[PDB]
Amino acid sequence: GIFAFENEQSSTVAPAKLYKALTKDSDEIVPKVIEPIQSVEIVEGNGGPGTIKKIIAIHTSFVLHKLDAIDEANLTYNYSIIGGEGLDESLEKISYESKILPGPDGGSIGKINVKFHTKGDVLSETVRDQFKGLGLFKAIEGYVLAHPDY
Repeated sequence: GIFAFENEQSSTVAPAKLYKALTKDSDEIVPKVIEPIQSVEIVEGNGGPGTIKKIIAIHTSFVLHKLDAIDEANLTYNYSIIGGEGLDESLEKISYESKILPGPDGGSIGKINVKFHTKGDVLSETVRDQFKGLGLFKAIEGYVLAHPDY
């Protein structure tokens, strides 16, 4: 099954600035804002679509991310959680399709479409009770909010 949800968050951060933090600068920001994460390592690829990242955290553990698509001109980026810690056993992957829109007063709107790829025909209550859709956006956006000059 594929169960899709739409999440939205307004931000005061300028669109291109927010998008940069979420894409080009994510690997640097993530280990700061989520303390147990030590590093984000590119294990396959050149940073564009198709690129695989290993997120290493400390017990040492890892999570795998795949960059599925990116379109800087349209402030869109798509990535998936494809293995490792924090991926429910009922799930093949979690995919995120995000777009940063202009908002009023030079702000932004984050449009986040989260897709749960389930092994079965049901999205469990445990998964539904998830912040899986907005968590990482929220942590990065809050970092740039507080630290525009990072």
